[PDB]
Amino acid sequence: KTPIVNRAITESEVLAAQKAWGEALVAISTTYDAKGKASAKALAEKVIDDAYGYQFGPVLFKPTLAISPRTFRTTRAGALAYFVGDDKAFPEDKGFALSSWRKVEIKNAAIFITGNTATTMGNVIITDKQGKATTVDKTWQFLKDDHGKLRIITHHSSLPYEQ
Amino acid sequence: LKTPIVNRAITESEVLAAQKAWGEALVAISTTYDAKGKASAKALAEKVIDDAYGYQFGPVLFKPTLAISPRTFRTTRAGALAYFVGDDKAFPEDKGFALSSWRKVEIKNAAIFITGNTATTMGNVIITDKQGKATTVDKTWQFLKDDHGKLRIITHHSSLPYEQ
Amino acid sequence: LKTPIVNRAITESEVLAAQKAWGEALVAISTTYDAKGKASAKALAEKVIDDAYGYQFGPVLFKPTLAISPRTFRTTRAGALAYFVGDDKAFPEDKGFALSSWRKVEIKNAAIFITGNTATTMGNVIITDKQGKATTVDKTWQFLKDDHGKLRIITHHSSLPYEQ
Amino acid sequence: KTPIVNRAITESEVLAAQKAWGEALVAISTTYDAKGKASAKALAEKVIDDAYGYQFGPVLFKPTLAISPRTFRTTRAGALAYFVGDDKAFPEDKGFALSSWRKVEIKNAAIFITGNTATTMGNVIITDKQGKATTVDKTWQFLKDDHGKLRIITHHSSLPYEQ
Repeated sequence: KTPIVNRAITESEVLAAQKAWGEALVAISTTYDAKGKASAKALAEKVIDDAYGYQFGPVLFKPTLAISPRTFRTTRAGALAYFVGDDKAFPEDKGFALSSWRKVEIKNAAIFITGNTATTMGNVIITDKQGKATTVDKTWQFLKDDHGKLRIITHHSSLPYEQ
Repeated sequence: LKTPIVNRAITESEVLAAQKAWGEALVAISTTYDAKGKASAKALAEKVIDDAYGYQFGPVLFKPTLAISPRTFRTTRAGALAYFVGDDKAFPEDKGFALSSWRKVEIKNAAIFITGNTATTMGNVIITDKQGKATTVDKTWQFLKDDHGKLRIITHHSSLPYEQ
Repeated sequence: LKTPIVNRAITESEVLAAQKAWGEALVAISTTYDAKGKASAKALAEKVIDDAYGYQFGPVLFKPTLAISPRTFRTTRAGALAYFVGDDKAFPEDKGFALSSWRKVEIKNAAIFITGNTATTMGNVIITDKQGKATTVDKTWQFLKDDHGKLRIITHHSSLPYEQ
Repeated sequence: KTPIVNRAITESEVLAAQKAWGEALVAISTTYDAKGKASAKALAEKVIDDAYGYQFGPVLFKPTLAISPRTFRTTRAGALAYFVGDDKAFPEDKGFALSSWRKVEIKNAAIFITGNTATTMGNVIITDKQGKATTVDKTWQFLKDDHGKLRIITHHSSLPYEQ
C-alpha cells in the first residue's frame, strides 16, 4: 500500500475529540471527589497540555462561567484556574470541574471541516452525581498537530439566552 | 516581471477589515430601518448575509447573542435574516436584533488564530445605539477566504457576558 | 437526522479517483483524434483542461514531460492546451502530446501527502499507445478541492526518468 | 497588540526557505571540499532533519540525478544517500552535494500559497567552483510546522527536456 500522510481531520476524529474532552472533564471531577484538590489540579494540568493547544500560543477560550474582567483564558494558567481554581490571579474561580460531573452528552448542530482544522457548534449537556443537568451552547475548533492529534485552539461556551 | 502568485492564505489586515465590515453592515442595516423602515432594512440585510456569511457552502455555525433556546442555531440563510430583521413566522420570537438603532461597533480582540485558508477571532464587540446604550458581547468569528479571495463567516458564536 | 456537515478536506479515494480521471481524459483525447481528427480532440482537450486543471484560480504550476526549454512552464490555459494538442503558433515546438494514440494509463504512487484542502501525489505514470509502446514518467500532482468539492490540478510536474 | 497565531505562509517565508536550501546544499559541498566525507555526511544529516519533513512520514522527493530503480527518496536515508553517497543500499549514489557547489540561483515561474503549505515551480541554477552551471526544473512544497518553520514535504527536480 502507498505510504501516505493525512494532516486532514475526519468526522470520526472530531466526534472522538469531543468525547475525549467530556471524559477529561469527568476524570478531573471524580478525581477531586475521591482524592482532593492537589490530585485534580495535577490531572487537570496533563488534560490541558494534552487536549488544548497553548503550546502554539494563545487558545481562543471563553469558558461558560468566566466573569467579565477575566473572560478570555488565552494562557494555560487561565484554563487550569477556570477548571480547578487555586490561583490568586483568578480570584473569582472556585473550579468548574469540581461540581462532581459524571455524564457529558454532545449534541452537534453543525460540523465544518476546513482541512487541517474542524469547527463544531451545538449543545453540550453536563450532568453531576445527582442528575443536575447544565446545558451549554458550545463552539470547538480542533487543529490536527504535526503528530496527528486534535488540539482545541478555539472553545466558546455560553449558557442559553433566557428572557 | 514580478512572479505571478496565488494567495489563498488570510493576513491579519484582511481579518481586521472583515471584522470592521460586519460592524459597518449591522450599523448600515440599523440606520436604513430608522430612516427608510422594514422593507429597505430587509433587502439590505439580505445582500449583507449573502456577502459577509458563507451559507453558499452549506450550514453556517451561527449562535446569535439573543437567539431563544428552541431556535438557537441559525444554520440557514433564513435563520440569519430572521435574527437580524425578524418578519418570519418560522422564527416567531425574532423582533430583529439589527433594528435597535445601532450607530457604533467597537472590536476588542483577545486573540487571533490564522490556520491558513481560515482565521478565528475571539474577544469583545461593543455595539452602541443612538442614545449611547452599550451592549457588550463575547464574540467568536471564523472567516474562510473563498475561491474569489473574499472572507466569509462560516462560524459566529455571540454570548452575553456571564453575570453571577 | 444526521448532523449537516461541510467537508473541504480531500480523502485518499478522492485523490486516486482524480488521478484515474486525468488518465481517462488523456486517453479520451487521444482516441477522439485517432477517430475524429484534430478539431474534435481540441474541443475535448479544452473541456478537460477547464474541468481537471485550476487555471480559473490563476497560474497552474505545470511543467509538462516533453516541454522545450524556452516554453517550459505552462502557467496559462493556452500553454496547457497547446502542449496536449498543438495547433498554436505561440507554442511552435508543440505537435501535441495527447495525439500519440494513447490507450492505457497506469498510476504507481510512491507517496501521498494530504495537507487538508490539498493533496500531493508523487510516483510513476505509465502511458501505453495502440502498439504497446510504454512511456514511463516521474509525476508530481497537487489537487485543490474547490468551493464545489471537485479536485483541480494546481501543480503538475512530469519528467522522463534520468538516464546516466 | 492582540496575541496572534499565524500557521499561514507568506511570500517572504517561501523565498527565504528556497534560499535556505541553496545555502544548505553549498554548506555541505564546501564542507566536503575542506574537511572530507564524514564531516559532510554529519552536516547533511542535520540539514535534512532541519529543511525536510521525514518526521511527518514520507517526503515526495524525486531528486534530479536519481536512477530508475531508486527514483523516489521517501526515507531520510534515501535523501542522505542521494546527497553524500556512502550507503551500500543506494549503490548508484556518489553524492550530488559533493561536486564543489558554490552559487545557487532561484528563478520562480509561479508560487501557490494554499494557507498552511506553499508550492513553488521554476528554475534553479547550481554553479560549481569553476562556473560549471547545472540548470534544473524544480517544484518545492513547504509545510509550516507547529513551530512556525517551513519544511519540504515535496521536492521534484528534473533536467530540462532536450530533443
